[PDB]
Amino acid sequence: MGSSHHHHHHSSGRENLYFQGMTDTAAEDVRKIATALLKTAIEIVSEEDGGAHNQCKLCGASVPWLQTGDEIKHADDCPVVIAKQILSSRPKLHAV
Amino acid sequence: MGSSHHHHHHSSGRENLYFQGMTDTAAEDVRKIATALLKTAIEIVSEEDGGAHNQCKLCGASVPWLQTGDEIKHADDCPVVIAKQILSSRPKLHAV
Repeated sequence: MGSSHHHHHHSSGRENLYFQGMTDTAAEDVRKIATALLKTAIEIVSEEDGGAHNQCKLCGASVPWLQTGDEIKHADDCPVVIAKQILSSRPKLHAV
Repeated sequence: MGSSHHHHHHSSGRENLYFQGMTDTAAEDVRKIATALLKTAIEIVSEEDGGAHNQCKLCGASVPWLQTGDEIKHADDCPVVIAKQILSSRPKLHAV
């Protein structure tokens, strides 16, 4: 029993909602593509003088490239930011 | 004598669920992310053994630099497949 202790979908079915079941399974795939943002989508745009700027290709992230970079600042007018918040919220298991 | 004057599509009352406006906007919000993460995360690779190629970040989609955009295959192992499914949501490509 148990099954899900280190698996990415045992099998499941299809033809129900947009994200397979979506009532539960939606979060897994959504955060996966959202993580791709940090994977390679985020990078520095080159300067004209001789340097760069730390910017998301929209507004999902932006800050002086040599400033922290850990909690990179977000402009919430961009749909890229919601993705960050989704994966930060995550499915919560409340137990003591 | 006349037809419409005010936009009654002003109804702003989406449920406060997991995926923000999870009822119909659920598909919208995620598609926003999928659309942005695709368009702004494509690197054009210049090859000395070939030429300039249009290749998406995770290699999940590749198209001639002439850019057709619509007709592009899918790397089945790459999470690009689900991203496409989300941002498209339209009956296209059977891909056997």
